[PDB]
Parts: sequence; C-alpha cells; structure tokens
Amino acid sequence: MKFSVIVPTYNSEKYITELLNSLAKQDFPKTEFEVVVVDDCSTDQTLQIVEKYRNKLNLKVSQLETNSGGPGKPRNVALKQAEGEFVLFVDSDDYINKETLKDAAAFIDEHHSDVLLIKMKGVNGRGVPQSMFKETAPEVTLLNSRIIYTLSPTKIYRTALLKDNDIYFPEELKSAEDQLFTMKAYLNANRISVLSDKAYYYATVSPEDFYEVMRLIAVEILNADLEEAHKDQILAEFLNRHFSFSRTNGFSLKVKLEEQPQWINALGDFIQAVPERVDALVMSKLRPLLHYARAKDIDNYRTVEESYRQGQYYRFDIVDGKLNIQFNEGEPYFEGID
Ligand SMILES: O=c1ccn([C@@H]2O[C@H](COP(=O)(O)OP(=O)(O)O)[C@@H](O)[C@H]2O)c(=O)[nH]1
Ligand SMILES: [Mn+2]
Repeated sequence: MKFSVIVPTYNSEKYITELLNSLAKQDFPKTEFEVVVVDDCSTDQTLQIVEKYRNKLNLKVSQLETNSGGPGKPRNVALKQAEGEFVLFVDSDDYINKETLKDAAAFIDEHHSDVLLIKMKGVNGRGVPQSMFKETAPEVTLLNSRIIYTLSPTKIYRTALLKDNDIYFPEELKSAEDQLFTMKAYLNANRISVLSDKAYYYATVSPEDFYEVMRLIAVEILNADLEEAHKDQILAEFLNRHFSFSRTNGFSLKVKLEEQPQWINALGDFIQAVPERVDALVMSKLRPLLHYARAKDIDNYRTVEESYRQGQYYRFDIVDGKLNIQFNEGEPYFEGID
C-alpha cells in the first residue's frame, strides 16, 4: 500500500462526508491506500457516517476511550496502525483533490521524497500559506525555500521516516504540537519536495505548553545532523517567523498585565535555549525582544513593543536609514535596527 490517509475526528458528523467523498473519488486504485480514522470519543453520529464508506474504501476505524482534547493522540494512534509506505494527514473538516494520491505517487516514484508538501487552497475565507507553493520543486531545504513557514501536518511523510526516528505528535502539549512534529520530519528528511501543479489540500488557556514546544523545536534544530552555521540560520529563520506571526507578536500589548510575567517566564525559557550568537542572524527589530526575553524582564520587553507601536523611543539616532535605540534609561543601546 502506497498511502495511509490519517483522519482524527471529533463530532464531525455535519461535514465528514465531504472528506469521505473526496477520498472515495480518488483517481487511484483502492488496493493501494487505506483510510485510518481515529475518533476522539465523539458524542454524535460521526462513526456511523464513517461506516457508510467501508465498501468504497479500505477503512480502519478506531475510537479513544475519552476525548483527548486535540488531534495529537488520535493521529498518533492512527500512525501506529498505518501500513502505508507514506502517510497523509487530512483533518475531518477538510478535503482533497481527486488526483492527489495519483499525482503524489507519480512524483514520489520520480523523486523519492521523504517529505512532500502539496499545494493548499483555502475555502470559506480560510487561508493557507502560499509563499512556498509558487513552483513545483523536487528538492528544497530549510534554507533555500519557505517550507519553514508551513508546519501543519497536512503533508505527505514517508512512514518509515517518522517511525524510524520516533517522530510523533506530543500528546501532553496541546498547543502547536504539529510544529514540533513537522520540524522533526524536516530535520531528519533526506529529501523534501514541493508539488504545486494544482490545489491538492482544501482547508476549511495558558502558554506554558506553547513555549515548551518552541523550546523543544530550538533543541531539535541545534541537535540535528546539519552544518553548524546552517543550524544557526535555520533557528534564526524560525525565530523570524515566530516573533512576526505567532501569538508571541505583541503579547505585551494584548495579554492582561497580571498574566504577562507567566508569559515572559515561559518565553524566556524558550529563548534561553537559543544561543546568543544567533541573535545577530535574526531581523534586527527582534534583537531587543530576544534580549529582554532571555533576561525575563517584562517591563523592558513591553516598553520595546510599545515603543515600536507608537514610534516613541527613549533615546535614538539614525545612521544610514537604521536606528540606534536605547529603550529606557540605563539600558543597553541596540544598533542598526530597521
Ligand atoms: O478534541 C478534539 C478536537 C479536534 N479533533 C480533530 O482534530 C482536528 C483539528 O481540526 P479542527 O478542524 O477542529 O481545527 P481548525 O480547523 O480550527 O484548525 C480535526 O480533524 C478534529 O476532528 C480531535 O481529534 N480531538
Ligand atoms: Mn479544520
């Protein structure tokens, strides 16, 4: 079997037939894929709808004893059951192009990808990263492409890549768990490919867990079997994206003041796993934020964010278009900030 399509469900009764129909409609031999549904203890008739398809599909159907609260444990249970040469995770409210498995199979037989990104399309207003799907590419890296900007598991992974390297979703960390999963796949993959010929994938609490995942990602990058300068650059790119687009961006302007110490402490533990030499590699505006996160100093961290957002700085000059900023009295100057 080429493929195991892995589907975590939870009270998906109103929309699961869209996914199930798109899998039944695959222009691909039924003998060469299975559909692995693990249900997160739904209280509706999800399982009964799923059963209607057991003749159109090779279907494995499981259900957890109690709701795990997220797709991590369901997907892990399915991954242990998968016998496909490759796995594809599709969420219960999404669906795929009828030629997805056929095209992916042909691309894999031509290029032997270990991780294969497949172009996504947002429906009903949803987006959907795009900057890495402008072209089809048989081989990309973390440094010459934009793959680090999509870490959802809505991708194709060589089953043996995951299992031989013990790559599973963290079950006890309910936030951003797929970022660690896909980062680990990327870092262990001998070949990462991007297939963009058509739209294939149609897409529809405290921060302790969140920043533990981020810290595990930092440790994972730094420990990979890659050149040292390349690890540092990869970590810098991950930090660029994380501070620009994650919940970290602007948290000191949005989070209740009483809760920001808890944020800065958990963020600080993440950034403290980033060696300081890496700060020189990150976008300059983020350097004061890395500095005050490591020191776990929320007052100065918040002044930086507030200064950026209102254009006021305690002391600054401009040298060839870039600012040298002292954000508060007695604090270090940060130089060359765009
Ligand atoms: O307790 C839960 C809740 C969600 N899900 C599944 O995990 C995936 C999370 O997807 P969802 O579409 O709800 O997230 P979103 O679209 O908001 O990103 C879906 O396949 C759900 O069926 C789950 O397995 N357990
Ligand atoms: Mn969804």
